Amino acid sequence: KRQWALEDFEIGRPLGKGKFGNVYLAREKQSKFILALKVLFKAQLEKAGVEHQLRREVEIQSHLRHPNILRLYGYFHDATRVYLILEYAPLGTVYRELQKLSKFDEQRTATYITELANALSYCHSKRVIHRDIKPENLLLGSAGELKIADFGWSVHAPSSRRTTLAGTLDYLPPEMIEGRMHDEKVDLWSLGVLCYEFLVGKPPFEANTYQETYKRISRVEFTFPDFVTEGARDLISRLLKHNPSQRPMLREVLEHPWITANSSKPSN
Ligand SMILES: Nc1ncnc2c1ncn2[C@@H]1O[C@H](COP(=O)(O)OP(=O)(O)O)[C@@H](O)[C@H]1O
Ligand SMILES: Oc1ccc(Sc2ccc(O)cc2)cc1
Ligand SMILES: [Cl-]
Ligand SMILES: [Cl-]
Ligand SMILES: [Cl-]
Ligand SMILES: [Mg+2]
Ligand SMILES: [Mg+2]
Repeated sequence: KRQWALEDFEIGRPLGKGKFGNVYLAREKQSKFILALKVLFKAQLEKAGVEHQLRREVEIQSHLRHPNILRLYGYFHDATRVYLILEYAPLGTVYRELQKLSKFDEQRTATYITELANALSYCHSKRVIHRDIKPENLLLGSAGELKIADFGWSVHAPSSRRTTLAGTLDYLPPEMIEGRMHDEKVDLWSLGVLCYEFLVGKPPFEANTYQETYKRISRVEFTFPDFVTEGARDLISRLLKHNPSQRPMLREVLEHPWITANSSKPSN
């Protein structure tokens, strides 16, 4: 097995940025293989103390094999940087698509939820929890199919949290923002937040401040605009339960009558 280095690649257009990741299109020189190179700075990793998160991201994602999960092929590093070799997703993020269209119709939404649930069913069969499902981490393949990415926060259940929360609370369940013990049911809550955001255009507990967002999440304070149908309301309300053990199994999501009636892809 290679043995990769920076000299092996021709770098191209920037694909996106994250808090740590700087991601570029790249072509491997001998084979002409097109891929995405996710670049991290060692100094930023060390100052933040998140080395263990990157190791998890690599070890966990590299061993997963599912059509709705982005491949990680390998990694390498030099004096200043770490490089992750990823599958290239040519149709961009679900985030960008939502910005373009404002809201998704029921068919598009049900289809994405099916693909998401299929992917998560596979992860949970290995007791892997993702913990950071949100539109900017959902990528699209050449056929428009959804692929879960960014495994930097992923772990094995059950878990406590040992690392500071930096960004948005918007997709996290009450047991996570309250810093309590949690399990695979965290991803089911996030799936409910996504289904609402796809249909409405914004997440259900969104607010102007951290402090009030925290309040809306812990008290589960959400309401529906008139256009959200009865079937969508039933599914979203089952997923957004304060008590995690009352959230449904992923098989129950995949077989929900609103999902089966509107999705264009089958359950796996
Ligand atoms: N494999 C890929 N193909 C296409 N675009 C990507 C790929 N990976 C990341 N991106 C873009 O780069 C952004 C940041 O990547 P991500 O892995 O989520 O980094 P971070 O860990 O910093 O959030 C994504 O939200 C997306 O816009
Ligand atoms: O500070 C750093 C720098 C590079 C890495 S790469 C890596 C290391 C071990 C491992 O088991 C998997 C991937 C991780 C942390
Ligand atoms: Cl694009
Ligand atoms: Cl987070
Ligand atoms: Cl509840
Ligand atoms: Mg990300
Ligand atoms: Mg990350």
